[PDB]
Amino acid sequence: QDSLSFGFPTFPSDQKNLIFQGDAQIKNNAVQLTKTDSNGNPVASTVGRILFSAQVHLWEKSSSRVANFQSQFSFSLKSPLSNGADGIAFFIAPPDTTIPSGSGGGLLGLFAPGTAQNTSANQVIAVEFDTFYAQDSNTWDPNYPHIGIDVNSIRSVKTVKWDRRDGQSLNVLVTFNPSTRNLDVVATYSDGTRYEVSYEVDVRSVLPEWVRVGFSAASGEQYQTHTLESWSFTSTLLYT
Amino acid sequence: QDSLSFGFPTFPSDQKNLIFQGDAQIKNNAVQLTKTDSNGNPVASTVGRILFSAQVHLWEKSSSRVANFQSQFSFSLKSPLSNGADGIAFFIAPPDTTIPSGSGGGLLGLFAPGTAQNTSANQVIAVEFDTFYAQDSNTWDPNYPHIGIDVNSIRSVKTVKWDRRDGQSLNVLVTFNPSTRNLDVVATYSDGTRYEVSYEVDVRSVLPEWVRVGFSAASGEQYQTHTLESWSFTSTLLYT
Ligand SMILES: CC(=O)N[C@H]1[C@H](O[C@H]2[C@@H](O)[C@H](O)[C@@H](CO)O[C@@H]2O)O[C@H](CO)[C@@H](O)[C@@H]1O
Ligand SMILES: CC(=O)N[C@H]1[C@H](O[C@H]2[C@@H](O)[C@H](O)[C@@H](CO)O[C@@H]2O)O[C@H](CO)[C@@H](O)[C@@H]1O
Ligand SMILES: [Ca+2]
Ligand SMILES: [Ca+2]
Ligand SMILES: [Mn+2]
Ligand SMILES: [Mn+2]
Repeated sequence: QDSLSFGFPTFPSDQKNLIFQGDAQIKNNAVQLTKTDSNGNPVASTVGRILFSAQVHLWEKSSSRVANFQSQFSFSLKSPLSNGADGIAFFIAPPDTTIPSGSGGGLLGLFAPGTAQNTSANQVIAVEFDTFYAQDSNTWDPNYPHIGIDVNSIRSVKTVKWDRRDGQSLNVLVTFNPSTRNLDVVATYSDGTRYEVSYEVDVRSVLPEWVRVGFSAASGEQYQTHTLESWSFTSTLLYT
Repeated sequence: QDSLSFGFPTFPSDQKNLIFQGDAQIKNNAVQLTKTDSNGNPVASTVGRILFSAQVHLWEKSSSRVANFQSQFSFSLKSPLSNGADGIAFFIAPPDTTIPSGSGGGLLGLFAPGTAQNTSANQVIAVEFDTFYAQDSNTWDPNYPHIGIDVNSIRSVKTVKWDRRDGQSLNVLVTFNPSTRNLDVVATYSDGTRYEVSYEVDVRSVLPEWVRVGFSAASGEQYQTHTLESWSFTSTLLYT
């Protein structure tokens, strides 16, 4: 299970409970979601994701319970370019999820090209930190960097303007309260600059009872590293 | 991960994070470790174990840390016989652990006959609730039902007298404090009767850095049900 929690203050190379997909790997005690060269610089055309191995019991039909969960994490982005891409996302998906074919670039390793905006063809809730929004390729994006809540589509149901700061860690808290059905996101830089975005969603009508949680990141023609530095998660089924 | 916790107030049929070995199965919201017939009556010659799927980081060589862990659980045993057998154990072992050939009966599904008392041939720490002690077959046991702490051998490094009570739940708390290296066990029945036993052990010299935790039970010629009713576990790496 009814409750599960785990904490990664850092990421040592000897991991046993993480599923690595695509180009994701541990380097310097952090997870590098997207590929880097020998010298450690970001490269184009790369997708990577990680999922915790134990499944999370998000809701239980037999008892009408739904989980209250909280995910706290920190990440930093670095790039030689003034317009690094494409972004990183915390996501919740069915357990057998895998990287969809062609999901690189602005699709963030989460959606397939042909169905990226079809809410009926996907099962995913994600919180994206999107740094690239050129309207010729990312047609669904507002025209500025942003944090968005994605419910079955790369076109966010709610966004807030955000500032990308090269090399600075962003601390994020994502919480879901089954009582109010509010998924709240609070992100802050060390100087106190804060961003907040929230959305009401009934997770029961979007995702199965059991899910896996993790992170995804991608770079298409433009690039930057997507470094996940720490991550804590706790979930508890509650009756509301 | 450095920290992991999970809680099973009950065990609904739909499980995803448990590894079932032998005859173990969920019935009536509890784990029946040993086989029961259609009526729910115990049968002879059965062994069953469950393990939590995620691996636990017990200690870390690179940082000299060792985990503080606590395992709380309740179980009940029932048998129409006057000498129900053989017992249930909470155990910690390497991740790839499987039921040893011939480990039924008094070996509790934990040891192989040929090496059951050879401390160099095993890697297991277990807390046993042993109800069968006939000196002619269970030659390593004291002559009364007992709680025992087993370190790489079925011959307990320590035992205390215990009373088997048919159909009554026993609540147990097992804790390990890495600073004192004490493994403490406290068990109570609902009328307040209490049993306590402690042992000092450096888990680093017995077990590998990553392990799995779970329960094992067996019945040989004599039998009884071994029903695990609830279980919560928490582990966190500490500087020591
Ligand atoms: C070379 C490459 O990886 N192309 C992927 C492409 O990337 C697009 C766009 O989506 C990105 O936002 C920008 C900046 O990195 O680069 C390209 O213009 O996205 C496709 C999905 O729409 C992927 O299938 C391609 O792999
Ligand atoms: C029939 C059977 O399962 N025999 C197992 C045997 O069981 C012994 C003893 O260990 C038990 O304590 C008692 C009470 O149940 O029954 C028999 O006397 O134990 C062997 C290991 O010592 C197993 O290999 C046998 O499978
Ligand atoms: Ca984008
Ligand atoms: Ca015995
Ligand atoms: Mn976007
Ligand atoms: Mn014994």
